[PDB]
Amino acid sequence: PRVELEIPEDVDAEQDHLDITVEGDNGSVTRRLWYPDIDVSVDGDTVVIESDEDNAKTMSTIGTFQSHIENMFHGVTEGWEYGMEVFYSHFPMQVNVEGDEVVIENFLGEKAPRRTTIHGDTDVEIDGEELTVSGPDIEAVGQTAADIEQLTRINDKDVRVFQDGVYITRKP
Amino acid sequence: PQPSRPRKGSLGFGPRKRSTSETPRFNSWPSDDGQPGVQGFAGYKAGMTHVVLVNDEPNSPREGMEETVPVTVIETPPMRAVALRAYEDTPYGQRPLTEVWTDEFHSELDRTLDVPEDHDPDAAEEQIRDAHEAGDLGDLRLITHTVPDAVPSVPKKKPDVMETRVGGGSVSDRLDHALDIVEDGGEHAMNDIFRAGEYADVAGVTKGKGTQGPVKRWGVQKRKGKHARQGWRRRIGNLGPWNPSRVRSTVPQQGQTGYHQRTELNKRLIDIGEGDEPTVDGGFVNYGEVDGPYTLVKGSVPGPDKRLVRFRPAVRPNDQPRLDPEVRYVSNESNQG
Amino acid sequence: AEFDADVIVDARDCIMGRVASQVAEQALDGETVAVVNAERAVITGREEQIVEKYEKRVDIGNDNGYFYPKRPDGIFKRTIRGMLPHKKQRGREAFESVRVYLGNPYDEDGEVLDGTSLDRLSNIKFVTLGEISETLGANKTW
Amino acid sequence: KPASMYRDIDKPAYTRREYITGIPGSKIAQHKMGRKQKDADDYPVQISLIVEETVQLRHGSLEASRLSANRHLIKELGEEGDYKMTLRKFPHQVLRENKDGMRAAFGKIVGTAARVQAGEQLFTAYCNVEDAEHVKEAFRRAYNKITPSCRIKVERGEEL
RNA sequence: CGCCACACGGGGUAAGAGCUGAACGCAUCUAAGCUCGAAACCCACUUGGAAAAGAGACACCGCCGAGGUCCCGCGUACAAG
RNA sequence: CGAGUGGCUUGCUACCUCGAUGUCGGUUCCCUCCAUCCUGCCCGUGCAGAAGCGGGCAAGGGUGAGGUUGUUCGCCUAUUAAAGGAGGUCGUGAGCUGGGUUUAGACCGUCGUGAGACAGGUCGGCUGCUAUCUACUGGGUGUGUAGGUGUCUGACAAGA
RNA sequence: CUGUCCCAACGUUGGGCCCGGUGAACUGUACAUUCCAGUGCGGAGUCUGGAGACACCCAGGGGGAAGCAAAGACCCUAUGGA
RNA sequence: ACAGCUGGUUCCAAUCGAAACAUGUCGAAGCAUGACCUCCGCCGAGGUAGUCUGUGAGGUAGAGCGACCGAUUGGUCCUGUCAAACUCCAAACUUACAGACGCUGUUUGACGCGGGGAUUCCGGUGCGCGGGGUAAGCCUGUGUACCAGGAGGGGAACAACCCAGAGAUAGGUUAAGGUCCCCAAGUGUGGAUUAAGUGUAAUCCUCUGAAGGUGGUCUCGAGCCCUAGACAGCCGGGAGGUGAGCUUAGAAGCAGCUACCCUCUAAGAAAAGCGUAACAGCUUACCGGCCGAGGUUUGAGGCGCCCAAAAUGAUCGGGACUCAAAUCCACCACCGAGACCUGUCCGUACCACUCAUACUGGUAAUCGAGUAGAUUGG
Ligand SMILES: CO[C@H]1C[C@H](O[C@H]2[C@H](C)[C@@H](O[C@@H]3O[C@H](C)C[C@H](N(C)C)[C@H]3OC(C)=O)[C@@H](C)C[C@@]3(CO3)C(=O)[C@H](C)[C@@H](OC(C)=O)[C@@H](C)[C@@H](C)OC(=O)[C@@H]2C)O[C@@H](C)[C@@H]1OC(C)=O
Ligand SMILES: [Cl-]
Ligand SMILES: [Cl-]
Ligand SMILES: [Cl-]
Ligand SMILES: [Cl-]
Ligand SMILES: [Cl-]
Ligand SMILES: [Cl-]
Ligand SMILES: [Cl-]
Ligand SMILES: [K+]
Ligand SMILES: [Mg+2]
Ligand SMILES: [Mg+2]
Ligand SMILES: [Mg+2]
Ligand SMILES: [Mg+2]
Ligand SMILES: [Mg+2]
Ligand SMILES: [Mg+2]
Ligand SMILES: [Mg+2]
Ligand SMILES: [Mg+2]
Ligand SMILES: [Mg+2]
Ligand SMILES: [Mg+2]
Ligand SMILES: [Mg+2]
Ligand SMILES: [Mg+2]
Ligand SMILES: [Mg+2]
Ligand SMILES: [Mg+2]
Ligand SMILES: [Mg+2]
Ligand SMILES: [Mg+2]
Ligand SMILES: [Mg+2]
Ligand SMILES: [Mg+2]
Ligand SMILES: [Mg+2]
Ligand SMILES: [Mg+2]
Ligand SMILES: [Mg+2]
Ligand SMILES: [Mg+2]
Ligand code: NA
Ligand code: NA
Ligand code: NA
Ligand code: NA
Ligand code: NA
Ligand code: NA
Ligand code: NA
Ligand code: NA
Ligand code: NA
Ligand code: NA
Ligand code: NA
Ligand code: NA
Ligand code: NA
Ligand code: NA
Ligand code: NA
Ligand code: NA
Ligand code: NA
Ligand code: NA
Ligand code: NA
Ligand code: NA
Ligand code: NA
Ligand code: NA
Ligand code: NA
Ligand code: NA
Ligand code: NA
Ligand code: NA
Ligand SMILES: [Sr+2]
Ligand SMILES: [Sr+2]
Ligand SMILES: [Sr+2]
Ligand SMILES: [Sr+2]
Ligand SMILES: [Sr+2]
Ligand SMILES: [Sr+2]
Ligand SMILES: [Sr+2]
Ligand SMILES: [Sr+2]
Ligand SMILES: [Sr+2]
Ligand SMILES: [Sr+2]
Ligand SMILES: [Sr+2]
Ligand SMILES: [Sr+2]
Ligand SMILES: [Sr+2]
Ligand SMILES: [Sr+2]
Ligand SMILES: [Sr+2]
Ligand SMILES: [Sr+2]
Ligand SMILES: [Sr+2]
Ligand SMILES: [Sr+2]
Ligand SMILES: [Sr+2]
Ligand SMILES: [Sr+2]
Ligand SMILES: [Sr+2]
Ligand SMILES: [Sr+2]
Ligand SMILES: [Sr+2]
Ligand SMILES: [Sr+2]
Ligand SMILES: [Sr+2]
Ligand SMILES: [Sr+2]
Ligand SMILES: [Sr+2]
Ligand SMILES: [Sr+2]
Ligand SMILES: [Sr+2]
Ligand SMILES: [Sr+2]
Repeated sequence: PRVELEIPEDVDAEQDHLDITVEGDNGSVTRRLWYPDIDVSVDGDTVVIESDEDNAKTMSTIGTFQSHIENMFHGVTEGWEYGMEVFYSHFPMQVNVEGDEVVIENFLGEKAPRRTTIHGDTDVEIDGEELTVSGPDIEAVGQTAADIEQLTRINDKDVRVFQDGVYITRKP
Repeated sequence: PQPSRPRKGSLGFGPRKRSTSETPRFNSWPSDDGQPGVQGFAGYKAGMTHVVLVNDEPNSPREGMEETVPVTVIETPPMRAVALRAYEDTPYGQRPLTEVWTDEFHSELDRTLDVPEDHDPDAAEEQIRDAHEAGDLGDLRLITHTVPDAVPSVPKKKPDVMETRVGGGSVSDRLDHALDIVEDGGEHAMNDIFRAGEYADVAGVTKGKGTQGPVKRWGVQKRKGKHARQGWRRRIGNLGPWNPSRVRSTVPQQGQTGYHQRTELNKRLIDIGEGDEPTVDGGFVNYGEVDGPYTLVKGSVPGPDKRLVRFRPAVRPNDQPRLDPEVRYVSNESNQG
Repeated sequence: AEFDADVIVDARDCIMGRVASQVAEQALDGETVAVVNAERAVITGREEQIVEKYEKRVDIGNDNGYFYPKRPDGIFKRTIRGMLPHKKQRGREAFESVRVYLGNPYDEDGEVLDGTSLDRLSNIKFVTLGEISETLGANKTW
Repeated sequence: KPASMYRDIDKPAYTRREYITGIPGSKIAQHKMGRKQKDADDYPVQISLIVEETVQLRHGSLEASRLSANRHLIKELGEEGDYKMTLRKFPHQVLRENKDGMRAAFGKIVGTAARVQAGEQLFTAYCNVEDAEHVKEAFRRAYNKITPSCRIKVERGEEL
């Protein structure tokens, strides 16, 4: 098979070996696209993902590579934005971005601050009880947004009663 | 159902054979943080006395109160760093490159070494700098000896030579620091490396106890009850099962005890000084009188009196340093009584 | 330090066993072989299992011993020993006339033998000997 | 006792009751189930449970598989639903057990089994088109309580 | 029976919690990829270890002399050695 | 009801040894297995919390002291994070112990005409050997590497 | 009442170790530096596969040689014995 | 002393070469008599290990039972199952005699008869068929080949699994098995599958892996829907009579009972699923739009995956192997025995010559392994 992807006017994409770099007005995203007998190349105006094999496993990755490149285009133009809301029931949770890491203080009454590191060129902006995770690489944004939701993970007690934590409001 | 029990003795300090060098050899060194410096010093064990202290620990309910602490006295006279050895990073680990020596030698260093008469300190230094340019230079260490002549109680005049590491800033700045100490006369004191209150690692070759049995060597039981009178008192039950048809090296057997290298971790330096303040009345039993550069190390230190012990800043400390502890009283009372 | 090699083989992106099988046959034919870039040598399959086979070989032993090397240096050397009758006079001479090296300490580039190369573009399920050694707990000196 | 002791057909045919005494009665209640008054030809769909290996099935297994099959048909189609199931195999082979060591080894009679050849119909249920997926499930529960692997073969089903 | 000392942290994982993601327009933690994650593993730390047959490295001293052994006085050592 | 895994129990068989492979129990000392009792990280809950209940990964470490009994097993007590189970010739008598089974003495009950018997009970009733080889623990002497002194490196090895 | 035990320590005497002198025995098909597995009459230093292994010597406690020692004292068999 | 019991019994070679079974036995660790091995003398022309045909014998397999017999279902003829000690049927096959061909015997005398000497009567394994037993490296039959008493080649090692039955020596070609290395010969060819290191394990105490499960992946068939736009997703619509009636304080798609009708319209239930005290609220059916190419249902096969826990150190013999060094389908070339072919010699047997068993010449495709044991030369 062969799937040709037309690159938008805002974007320019270079490629060497197995690594694809996609540059645009919102930033730069570099990913490695490696799979048996699948060739990803730049035709100046289009990105070609082709293979000689048409089996289910190869076909699965041709489709995954497409949605990865398509996502890199939308990332370098409009960008990726995840929205979050901080909720608490008794203890006022102090969420703050300190350095290259988003730190949550006084969660569920804890003296010790819970902290996770931000992945790459992802920007986390706080405006009270609302958080907006944004950036060009979906891999980075998606995970940083997830890391925050996972930072308030509670296993010891009932989730239905102890509902405190930052949660994903808007998925792009 | 036969109760469980941990094995007799540790398998980590094996094999329990005699030490190759009576002078201890460190296998680990501290990390490169602050200002460049020699990562260790050495002295000669003198004996034990107690010291009264003021509790430094902020988390102790006794903070500020009188407290008795057992202390071992070690005579630590200035050492001489006679050379700068350089190592290169090879595909087979670290290997020595060249050495930068000196002209000033201690009167009796020829009792151990074949003292250099003709050396090129410049071509040696050049090889090290051309290797640093190449990005092949590993670490920087100094060849160092002791002046046992400065210690009257120790019979030997033959210096104990040992290598020590210099860590600190950049590899370029510590090369300079290293060469700078050597080019003079290589003289340095414990004040140059340590400060009272810091945690140090003391290495030593233990008190030699010759050949001893399992009860002393591995701490196995003695034969109990009726078994004790049968002809077997201090011998273990068996040397292993039927199968495997061999004796494992893990079964407690007789042999050499003592005269083993031990690196005792996290030893507090209570005080570093000079003179006769820690000496005991009538002299230290089986040693002598202390009058000169010393160090008071908290608790026990491996080895007997007169033996050479080595120092190093703790590679893994548990507590944060509480510098220069207040000494209210050092006992001088005779160790005979 | 200096080895008068007749043949210098490049193990980079080459299937270890296939190279070793040829390096054995040549060693018994009187050639003085030298295997180069063994850190970058390849072994195909699922990494997880390959590591388990080698990790077990490290943990296996007793008082008599079973010395299994952790570095990619010795791992390749042992593989070659496995294809040679090393207890016999003719086999020990052959084995000792074969030496494995990390990187390329020579001036010449090594030759890649026929049918030994792995096409990276066609394969994703393999490991580098350096990857195996890093997992075994060896010191990365390459 | 496990079926491993009696599943194979390696022993001779031992059925002659005129020479065998003390044979325990069959644990099987009935072979004719459902609406036993209606005919087998009155149904558009005929599904049989076919045994794939040549085995000996005990009366207890025959009952345990029949029970958990018909109980599902009673649950889904009611106690008087429009179906009829038949267990066509009967436990004729008499089983022994040596329960003294190997001396006078010929055992005492402990039970009965049914010699079913491969490809043979053990069960056969006749139903209407709508109730077809219920009977295919009655057999899925029934094949789980016998010894061989089985086939659920539809003999009169062009309705799919 | 007394007294001193005996971490933390990294790296990769299991169960598991997730991210991006296709086969299968959707959905999906997995198929390619990725973020985490056990007293367990690897490193760290302690001990041994030139007989590692690829049998090692450096510095200096010496090849008519460097160094060593025996000898003598003794032990920080020791059943002989 | 059906399918299996293990090889701790018991049973079967009678392949191995009757010119002898020392018993049960215990003890001592070593290694191991996981089907995990505790400890770490998890999932579910009839998960508010606290205390549990069930399940997953997991064998690093731990799993102890006692009263009756020769007991293994088991019963019982107080502690405990928990006081898991199993293999190593039912690990271990050229290591120990010798309380039980199972010699010769004797009693009781039952059986027998009787000698005497008992898969009944009971009291008493022995523990050999100077290590040739191998194995391991520690200690030396030589040879190889091919003059010496001093300092190191680190393939691998051990640790809870 | 107490080292029987918790839980072991130190000491005394004779040995043990080194030296002079004296000077046996047990045991021996052969070969023999082993180890992990496997196989085999089903319980192998010797077979098969791998692993390890430079030689010689001193001391030790006894894991293995189904260690040494006694033509099993149990059990069965003999047209045995008392 | 006696013993049916253990041990031992001393030189070379050549020919043939067993029995571990039957009857009797105070017999079962022993004997005798037969089977069977060997040796001698006799007889004198046939013999029968194979096959075909002819003339006979037979009730095991299978099958079947309103064909006997006896088990063994249900219904208001029909309908459901069985047999070592059942048979209306019925093989393969074994077996008597005869003929034919083959092979064999008439100087190597067969078939047979008579006599001397035994050994032997603990057997074992594979395959086929068995009977017993949960099973067994179990016990006990039977036919057969093998080990025992059988080398050599292969199988990692290994009495009986494969090749192969073997005088000496020598050249050659093969057999089983093998050709990536160890290790002789292919990193051979055409094509496909597997990603688990599955596997690289004929047979097996020995090499496990089951019921059950699998949108892991490959291949093949059937049905249905689809550019008049399918499958999915996303958008919009999902409406009026009326909140159907009855039930009930209330019930209005949705507690329950019965019905389940007709308008508008391109659709839209007297409502399939949650939800409310009852409403409301959320999608389902159903229609339209965007979109644009195959989609959906079911059947069958291939390889793999889950199921899958054990004790000193993991394993296909080891290394190690992934478009293979695995698996399946074809194919090409080779390696590889003491087999087969071939030169010489030896022994033995027989023939010619001979007094000779002395020489000489000849024949052996149809001679050459062997424990106990019989016979013979040294
Ligand atoms: C089991 O109890 C032993 C106790 C003792 O054992 C023997 C002595 C050990 C015995 O050895 C053991 O005998 C058992 C019957 C069988 C056992 N085997 C199964 C192993 C055998 O070996 C053992 C038990 O280890 C003894 C027979 C040895 C030997 C050579 O035969 C013998 O007779 C010598 C002259 C011995 O004298 C006697 C009277 O035995 C001496 C060497 C002495 C000094 O040594 C002994 O006495 C030791 C105490 O005496 C035996 C007769 C007993 O046997 C039985 C069944 O009870
Ligand atoms: Cl004891
Ligand atoms: Cl080891
Ligand atoms: Cl070899
Ligand atoms: Cl791949
Ligand atoms: Cl033959
Ligand atoms: Cl593998
Ligand atoms: Cl002769
Ligand atoms: K015995
Ligand atoms: Mg709780
Ligand atoms: Mg004192
Ligand atoms: Mg005092
Ligand atoms: Mg488990
Ligand atoms: Mg453990
Ligand atoms: Mg007690
Ligand atoms: Mg035992
Ligand atoms: Mg023993
Ligand atoms: Mg003894
Ligand atoms: Mg008693
Ligand atoms: Mg008694
Ligand atoms: Mg004894
Ligand atoms: Mg023994
Ligand atoms: Mg006897
Ligand atoms: Mg007796
Ligand atoms: Mg008598
Ligand atoms: Mg003869
Ligand atoms: Mg002859
Ligand atoms: Mg039949
Ligand atoms: Mg025989
Ligand atoms: Mg070859
Ligand atoms: Mg396998
Ligand atoms: Na004694
Ligand atoms: Na023993
Ligand atoms: Na591989
Ligand atoms: Na190893
Ligand atoms: Na009986
Ligand atoms: Na970690
Ligand atoms: Na089993
Ligand atoms: Na058993
Ligand atoms: Na015991
Ligand atoms: Na554990
Ligand atoms: Na008890
Ligand atoms: Na035993
Ligand atoms: Na004893
Ligand atoms: Na015992
Ligand atoms: Na005492
Ligand atoms: Na021993
Ligand atoms: Na007699
Ligand atoms: Na008989
Ligand atoms: Na007899
Ligand atoms: Na048949
Ligand atoms: Na004829
Ligand atoms: Na017989
Ligand atoms: Na034969
Ligand atoms: Na063989
Ligand atoms: Na494998
Ligand atoms: Na013979
Ligand atoms: Sr035990
Ligand atoms: Sr050092
Ligand atoms: Sr070290
Ligand atoms: Sr005793
Ligand atoms: Sr053994
Ligand atoms: Sr080759
Ligand atoms: Sr059978
Ligand atoms: Sr019996
Ligand atoms: Sr089944
Ligand atoms: Sr996971
Ligand atoms: Sr050396
Ligand atoms: Sr737990
Ligand atoms: Sr007591
Ligand atoms: Sr028991
Ligand atoms: Sr009891
Ligand atoms: Sr006793
Ligand atoms: Sr009794
Ligand atoms: Sr009793
Ligand atoms: Sr040599
Ligand atoms: Sr001894
Ligand atoms: Sr006797
Ligand atoms: Sr017959
Ligand atoms: Sr090929
Ligand atoms: Sr192919
Ligand atoms: Sr076996
Ligand atoms: Sr099999
Ligand atoms: Sr299956
Ligand atoms: Sr497990
Ligand atoms: Sr012959
Ligand atoms: Sr012959």
